[PDB]
Amino acid sequence: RKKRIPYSKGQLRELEREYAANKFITKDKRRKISAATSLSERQITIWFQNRRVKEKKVLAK
Amino acid sequence: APKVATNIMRAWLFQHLTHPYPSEEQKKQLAQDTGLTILQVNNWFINARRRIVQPM
DNA sequence: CCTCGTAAAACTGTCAAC
DNA sequence: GTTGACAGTTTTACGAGG
Repeated sequence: RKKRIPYSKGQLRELEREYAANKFITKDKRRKISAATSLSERQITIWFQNRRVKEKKVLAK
Repeated sequence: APKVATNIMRAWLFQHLTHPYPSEEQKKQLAQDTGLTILQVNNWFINARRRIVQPM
């Protein structure tokens, strides 16, 4: 498995702009954002998966 | 304490500000010549990042 | 991709402590 | 002042299963 290598505070800024716009990603933007952030097309596809769970975590109560 | 330990682990940090994280293979080598546990190196690096880097 | 759950790196948050 | 340490919570990254 790939070792834990968290992301720059500027990369998490690129995301959460998009996530806040749409909770889901287009294969277009799945590319467009990846190049600017130099993230893998795979990884960015995982970030939303996790980030989605987070919003259900905020559910509260 | 100890001292030189700190002086070792400060050298590695200031060497890479870019990527201030070790590979578990590197940490092993740090633990290998420190006298410190792997846990201690992890813990210290965890501190050192919030202890030092943030203003930088 | 997609919850959902499960590892394991790395973050708070605080603390007596020497 | 800040150093080392820790339970508890957050972030990364896969794999089952539908």
